[PDB]
Amino acid sequence: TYQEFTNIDQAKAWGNAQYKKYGLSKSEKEAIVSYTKSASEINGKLRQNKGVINGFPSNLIKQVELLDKSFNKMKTPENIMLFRGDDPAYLGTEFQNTLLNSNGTINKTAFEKAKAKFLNKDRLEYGYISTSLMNVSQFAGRPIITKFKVAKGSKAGYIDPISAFAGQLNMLLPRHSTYHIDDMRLSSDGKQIIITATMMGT
Ligand SMILES: NC(=O)c1ccc[n+]([C@@H]2O[C@H](COP(=O)([O-])OP(=O)(O)OC[C@H]3O[C@@H](n4cnc5c(N)ncnc54)[C@H](O)[C@@H]3O)[C@@H](O)[C@H]2O)c1
Repeated sequence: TYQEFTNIDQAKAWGNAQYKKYGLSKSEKEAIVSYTKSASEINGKLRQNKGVINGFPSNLIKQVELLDKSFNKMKTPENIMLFRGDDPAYLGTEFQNTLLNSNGTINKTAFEKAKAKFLNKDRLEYGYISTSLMNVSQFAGRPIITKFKVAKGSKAGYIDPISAFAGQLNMLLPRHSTYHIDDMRLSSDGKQIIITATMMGT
């Protein structure tokens, strides 16, 4: 199965053990601390351009190339579960202002439709994907939590040390990854959607 971390201290210690062996260059370091400052713009942008880079500003082509190069030194030694909060727009423009009932919970119709659109499908992401070793308090409050199951040996780095705001168990997966949506259910208390997905690599 997949190591789901449950203790904040073994998680931070396990990240630390991984980070010390990376042997990253100082320019790859600068490129990451950058990435965590303006993550959404960069993904926001890469989405609209369907991953093709050849024609961007020089600042970004040198940045994105370095980010992709980092992942040669950053690999997980075991199957691992990573987490992520998301807002409604993540499901599509038709879910942006329909997904939440006024009382803060999920609309039962909106969820069924989303369930149908996405259950048992693959999904391709052009942005990098930012995740966390546990369901940290910074993002656990968004209406959509995703658990990713990530196979031993995959590209995945603990970039918490070189991140703008640290102590948030920050992991990064590479751009242009693909994943398959296994489950989509409502939480116990009805205010969330818990999605479960397997990283198909890429
Ligand atoms: N959200 C998390 O689980 C998480 C985990 C660890 C670190 N971080 C940190 O937070 C910052 C990045 O947060 P982020 O992950 O929200 O940025 P993001 O680039 O992944 O997405 C930005 C916003 O757009 C939405 N979105 C994602 N895909 C979309 C799509 N295809 N169409 C329309 N909207 C879409 C997301 O729900 C999010 O609200 C960085 O500082 C990063 O280090 C976030």
